[PDB]
Amino acid sequence: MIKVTVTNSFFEVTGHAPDKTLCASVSLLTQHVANFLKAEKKAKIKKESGYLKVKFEELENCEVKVLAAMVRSLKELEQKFPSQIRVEVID
Amino acid sequence: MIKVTVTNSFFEVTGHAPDKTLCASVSLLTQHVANFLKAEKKAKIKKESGYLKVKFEELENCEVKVLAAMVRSLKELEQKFPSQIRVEVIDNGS
Repeated sequence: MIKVTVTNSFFEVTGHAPDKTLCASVSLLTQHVANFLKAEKKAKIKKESGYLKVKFEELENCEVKVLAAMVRSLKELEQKFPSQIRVEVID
Repeated sequence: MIKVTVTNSFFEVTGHAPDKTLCASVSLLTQHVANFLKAEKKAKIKKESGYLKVKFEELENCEVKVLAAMVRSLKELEQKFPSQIRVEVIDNGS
C-alpha cells in the first residue's frame, strides 16, 4: 500500500502497491513535483529505496498551487485504488 | 505510440503505448498539469477516449515553468521508450 502524507511543511511517499502501473505512475508524479520544487530552490529532498520526503522552503503562490494539484491528482487515484494508495492531507 | 504535441496555445495527447506503465505515467502527469491549469482558470480541457487537449489561457511565469517541466519529463520518457512515445514541440514563425 502506497502512503502519501501531505502537510504545510512537507509531503511524504512510502510503501508500494501491487499494481506496478499505479506504483510507477505515483513515483513519477511525486518525484516530478519534488524535483520541480528542488529545481527552484523551494525544497530539500530525502530519496531512499521506497521512500520520499520533500521539505518545503519559501513556498510562493506557484508552488502552493502545484502541491494542491498534486493532492488533487492523487486523490482521484485513491478513489480508484482505495486499497492500494492512501492520501492523508494534514493541517 | 503516444503522441504529445506542444504549441504556444495548447498541448495535446493521443494514442496509446503497448507498455501499461508508460501509458499510466503519461496519463497521470498530463492530466495533473491539465488539472492544475484548469483550477486557476488558465486552461480549458477537452478530454476524450484516447485524446486529451489542453488549451492555454493567459499563462504567466508560473505555468510556463510548470509546462516546461512537464515537457522536460516527457522528453525524458521519450528517451526511455523511443518507439512508444513521441514529443513534438511545434515551433512556428521565425
